[PDB]
Amino acid sequence: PSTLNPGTNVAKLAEQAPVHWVSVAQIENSLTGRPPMAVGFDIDDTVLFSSPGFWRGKKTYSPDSDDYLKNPAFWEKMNNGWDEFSIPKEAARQLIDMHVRRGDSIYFVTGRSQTKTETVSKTLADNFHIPAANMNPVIFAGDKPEQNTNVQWLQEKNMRIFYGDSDNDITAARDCGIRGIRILRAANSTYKPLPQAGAFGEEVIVNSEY
Amino acid sequence: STLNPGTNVAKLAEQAPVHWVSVAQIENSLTGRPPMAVGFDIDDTVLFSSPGFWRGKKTYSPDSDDYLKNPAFWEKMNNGWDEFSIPKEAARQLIDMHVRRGDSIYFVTGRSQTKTETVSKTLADNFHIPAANMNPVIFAGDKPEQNTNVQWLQEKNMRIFYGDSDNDITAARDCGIRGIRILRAANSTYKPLPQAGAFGEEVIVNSEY
Amino acid sequence: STLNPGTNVAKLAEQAPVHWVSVAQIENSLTGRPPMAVGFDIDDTVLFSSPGFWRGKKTYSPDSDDYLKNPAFWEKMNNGWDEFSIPKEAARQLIDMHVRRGDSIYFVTGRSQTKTETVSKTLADNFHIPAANMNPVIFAGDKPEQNTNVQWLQEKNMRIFYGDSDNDITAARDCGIRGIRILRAANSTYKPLPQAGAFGEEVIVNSEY
Amino acid sequence: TLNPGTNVAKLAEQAPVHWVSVAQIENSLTGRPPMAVGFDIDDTVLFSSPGFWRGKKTYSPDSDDYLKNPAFWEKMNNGWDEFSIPKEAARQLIDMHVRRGDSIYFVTGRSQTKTETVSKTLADNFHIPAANMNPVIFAGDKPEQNTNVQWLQEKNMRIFYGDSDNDITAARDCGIRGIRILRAANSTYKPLPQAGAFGEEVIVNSEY
Ligand SMILES: [Mg+2]
Ligand SMILES: [Mg+2]
Ligand SMILES: [Mg+2]
Ligand SMILES: [Mg+2]
Ligand code: NA
Repeated sequence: PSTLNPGTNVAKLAEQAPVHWVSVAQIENSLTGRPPMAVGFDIDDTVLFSSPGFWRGKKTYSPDSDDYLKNPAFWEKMNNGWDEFSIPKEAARQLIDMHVRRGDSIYFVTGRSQTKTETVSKTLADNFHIPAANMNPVIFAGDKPEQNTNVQWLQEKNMRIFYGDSDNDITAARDCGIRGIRILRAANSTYKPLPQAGAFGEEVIVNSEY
Repeated sequence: STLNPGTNVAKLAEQAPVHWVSVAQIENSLTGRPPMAVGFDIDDTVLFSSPGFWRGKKTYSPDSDDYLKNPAFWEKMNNGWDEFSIPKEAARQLIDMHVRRGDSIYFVTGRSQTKTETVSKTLADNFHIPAANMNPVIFAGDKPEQNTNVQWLQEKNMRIFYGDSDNDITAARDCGIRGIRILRAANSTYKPLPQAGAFGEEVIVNSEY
Repeated sequence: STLNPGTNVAKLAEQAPVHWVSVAQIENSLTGRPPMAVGFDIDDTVLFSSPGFWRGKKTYSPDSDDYLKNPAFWEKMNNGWDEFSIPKEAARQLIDMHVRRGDSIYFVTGRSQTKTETVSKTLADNFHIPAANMNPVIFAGDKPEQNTNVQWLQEKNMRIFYGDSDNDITAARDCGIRGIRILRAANSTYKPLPQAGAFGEEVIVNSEY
Repeated sequence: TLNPGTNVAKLAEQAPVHWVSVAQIENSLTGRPPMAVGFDIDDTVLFSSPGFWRGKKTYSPDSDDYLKNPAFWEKMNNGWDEFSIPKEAARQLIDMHVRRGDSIYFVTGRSQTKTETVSKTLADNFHIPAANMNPVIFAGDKPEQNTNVQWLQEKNMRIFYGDSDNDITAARDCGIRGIRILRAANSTYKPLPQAGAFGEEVIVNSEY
């Protein structure tokens, strides 16, 4: 950082982290023969780049802190319209189409707070063309301290796979003994620092940042 | 078969012949030079504005790019939708560096002009630009009452121009000034992504965010 | 191709779907397991022996690979030219780890068998392998006086096999054991480079040197 | 540390280095009359570590003292390069300069010996025509020799290719163009230098 011309070398250029990368095709192939099942998807930075709404929320309710995340007024705006500014991730499209082909039941489990009304389910169904037969209303698990709110829902809906970008998404899957697969969080996300994908030895989907 | 394409060390270390530069190297290259005029493209250069453009398309032209011609879209985009635009860190670093030098900052955009705009305000607030170095956003185009980006670069005598698109760089070369490329983010809705360095120009590292 | 091809952030971040592992991860996966038999291919796995093959080609077959079938080449290659072979650091780490475990180490090669060989001594000296864990190099082949690689893997009951070639990995698969891939250096003369991970196998990171 | 993981900012992170290709170098010389250019030898045009490795194992297993043993240089300069592997990056550069009609010079820091077959090895491996070939130049700090810098000025070289920092500073001191070649990761000459540490041009994929 304090070096004007750091230069580089071939050992560093070729250096690789010991991560288990997988592709959508590889995941689909690993599911050959398996009958329809319940699968879950994280929302923020997994299927939607929702930073635009979280950014406006921060500037609007807590310019110098994260208190906006605990403000009921922020969640009202976020879950009822701000996802109109959320950009769908290509990696998610491919996964959702793949699961739709298998006839799998799709669930969305988010750490967002639950509000009286929400249009998130609709935005997800419309943007990813999810048939009514595979779609399920979004589950707002919320976020409590010293506890992982995702676990209860993964267990009750008997989800066999869970896609997520955060550590708590992956550890939740591990707690339930199911297959947790990591999605890369975009570099321009406002939710930092970026998590260390593969920090639990889990499978990480290549090029899933967009 | 092609389920596992694998890879090899030659592919892992392969590099494209690009002239990469850092903000600190740019600064160092300007040491001793007096304050000057510098310009910045806006979209995908200093602001990740795809959210607004994405909503604009889904709202006015779901199956095409016609929304880019709809005056109703531009009224919304230049008057508030940038509150949903994410400022780029690379830009922040560049702007702070130019402010320290006392340079005069200009913003040139190909966005359509509207009677009113709050983009200038959003830019000055998000990047904490002093009024001394701030200048109202300039909207360029092919229209009769408006000058092209080239004409604006010459008129203000900009010595450096930052941008993510090929037209941003060629304009700079056509004026004989220094054109520096900014990387466009992979999740931008404006695709395909351009080839940074395709003109042998300098490209700022890790400038995608 | 083109003079100034440039690049984009999607391409810069693109990753192949490969299962990378580190030596530390391999050791951890062996925790608690009693001493066992493991095997290593030789060329481009534990030794960068291209210098000997390069000189062989230049001396006996400048225009082809006919030297690989010349008895005169193998006499020199297995009795001294490996003094010019450079040990790989990835291999040292793997061998040191298996030595700490007390495992028996076997070296399997597809090199033509000669009446005498100094390769075994070269390997033992270079990787400081204790007498109890060292075993004479095994020359595998088609000849009626020798067994294939698969046969040796089974006969010695090797649980793991390290190699840089596709046939090294398929050999491990056929025997139902754990085949682990080592990257072949880009300056090796044995080309083209194989596609590490083409069989979904584990590939050791930074194992090109 | 067992599972360090990674993130996309780290995967796309680039060092601020000025990379160039042989084609871009050729293009920048468009229209220039034939000139003199120079190449370092070890890890620049030849992967000579095999011989240095054997030398080390034979005279200084635990150190680099072999680099000052006369017995080592006699063998290194008269035959061990038969095990030295030509670099493809250098092959392209040399062909490119030969096509332009430029004069090729090879400057090395290896200790000078009575006889040497290195010149022969280079001319044959890279098929350099007599009209462009010149005997290897052994530069040094001894009173009977000239420094690399003096040789660059003497022969009026306009470009110097090398993998080491001193190769680049030598060119800088002469006011000529110094271009960096990447040293192979399996070279025995460690640690690897930081290519670009002088803001100089660095040739892509030049490790092999
Ligand atoms: Mg998330
Ligand atoms: Mg732009
Ligand atoms: Mg091999
Ligand atoms: Mg050198
Ligand atoms: Na989550």
